[PDB]
Amino acid sequence: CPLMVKVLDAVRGSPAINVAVHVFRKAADDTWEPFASGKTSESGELHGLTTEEEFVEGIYKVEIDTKSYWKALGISPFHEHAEVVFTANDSGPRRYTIAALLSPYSYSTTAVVTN
Amino acid sequence: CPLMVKVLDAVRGSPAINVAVHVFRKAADDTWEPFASGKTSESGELHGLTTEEEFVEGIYKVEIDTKSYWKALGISPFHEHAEVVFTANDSGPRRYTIAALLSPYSYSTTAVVTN
Amino acid sequence: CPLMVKVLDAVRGSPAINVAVHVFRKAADDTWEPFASGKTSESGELHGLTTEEEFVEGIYKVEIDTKSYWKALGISPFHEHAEVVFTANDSGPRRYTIAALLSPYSYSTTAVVTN
Amino acid sequence: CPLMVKVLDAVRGSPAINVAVHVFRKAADDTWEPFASGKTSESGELHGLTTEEEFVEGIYKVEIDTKSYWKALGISPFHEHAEVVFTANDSGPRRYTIAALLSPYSYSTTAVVTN
Ligand SMILES: *C(=O)c1cc(/C=C/c2cc(C)c(O)c(C)c2)cc(N(C)C)c1
Ligand SMILES: *C(=O)c1cc(/C=C/c2cc(C)c(O)c(C)c2)cc(N(C)C)c1
Repeated sequence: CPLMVKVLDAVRGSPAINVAVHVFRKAADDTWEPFASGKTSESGELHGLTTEEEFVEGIYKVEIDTKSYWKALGISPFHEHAEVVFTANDSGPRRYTIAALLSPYSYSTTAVVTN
Repeated sequence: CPLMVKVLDAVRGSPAINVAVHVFRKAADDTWEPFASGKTSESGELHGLTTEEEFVEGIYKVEIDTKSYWKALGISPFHEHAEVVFTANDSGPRRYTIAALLSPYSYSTTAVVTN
Repeated sequence: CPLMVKVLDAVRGSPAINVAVHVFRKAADDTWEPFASGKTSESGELHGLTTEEEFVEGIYKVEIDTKSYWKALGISPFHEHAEVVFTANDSGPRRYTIAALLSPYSYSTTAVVTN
Repeated sequence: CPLMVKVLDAVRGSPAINVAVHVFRKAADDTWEPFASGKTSESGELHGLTTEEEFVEGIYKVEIDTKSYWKALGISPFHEHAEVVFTANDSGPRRYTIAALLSPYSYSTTAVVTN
């Protein structure tokens, strides 16, 4: 599993469940092409977005739909989404975990990159 | 000043100086139009991006050029940029401060919205 | 002002107003001696804790009374307080800003150390 | 496993490995008593600190020895440690994950609390 997304809720102290995630890959013409999508599980995790074969070198954008999440809990939040934009695999295949910690007017994101 | 950007460096414990910032407004055709830009000061701040008159309700994107900042310090970073996307809503008088705290593989962002 | 504390609220998108802050210095017997205290202002800031003369090298603890802040907003929080413990080192002239970004189950803290 | 600690490195984009963690529990006389200790694994995780039987209601302090960690990588960091202080089990047994994301002059911490 070369690309995993983990989302936590800093208000509830819980995984952020049923958070929609859209992944895009920049195409040769500099447009964002849809790559993969899914939603976080009861553990706040999203696995199975892509495969080692399909996850080639490129610039990827991980869009985490935080506004839809907060709205469903009665919070009118600040951000539309949290966007994580990075070059992947440019020194060969790596495994990437994109983690996000959400609050209504703030978020933090990190990456864990393993060989 | 309706819109200020503040950038801090979590590796040096300092303001993040000379960081390029680009602000975009979402157009009717759902494309991102350039709106304002500049470079953070010696205090990590960027003021004077826009005016009360021009900063109407809409969806805005603040792109912080973190990759060039880390490259200038000789540190390999993860992200291409940090992106903060939000709706500006006129409910009363308000000032938006977008703050970001940068690390090579992580960032934190918050909004300080005041009257 | 050698030592300033700044507190932000990640749920409201605001300064964290009227937060009690206690500063301690580590004594020779390895106990924490009260040093300075106060409450954040309407801008989330606490100035005037100490002087250049009194703020000598040593180990300091900044305790931020987050639990009382969340209780006053009717929100169940995780932590008893947020604690920032650091050594003050005289290398050149410097000002320490301790910043904290609060959520009910999370906090972020950074140091901005300037000349 | 009712108390787990997870530590990430925001500079390297990796688990924070071999981070020492000390847990204390406030005694009736308001002193901190040693409760448990250990170090993070190659995954940045510390399991097996306590048992459901021993982890009774109380105020706990999780001290993460971040200064020792950074010093071993050639970084003179700001903080002495990251301290996470909380009341545990006061509505019955819960499972607690204390997560921390480290930078030289900053850290973020959150808790995931499950029934
Ligand atoms: C898996 O990698 C993982 C990660 C985390 C925590 C991530 C995290 C912590 C903090 C303090 C942040 O600011 C960010 C952005 C991420 C937790 C877990 N759990 C819940 C076991 C797994
Ligand atoms: C003014 O608004 C301001 C803000 C801050 C710090 C911001 C900040 C801290 C932490 C811990 C974060 O995680 C985030 C995202 C933002 C500091 C200052 N200074 C430098 C006076 C001013």
